[PDB]
Amino acid sequence: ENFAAGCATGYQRTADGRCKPTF
Repeated sequence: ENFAAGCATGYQRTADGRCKPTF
């Protein structure tokens, strides 16, 4: 992990840092 954060306000970084909508 480089940047320990996430993606869009409706998204998140997965185990691979992929921006997936959370639900």
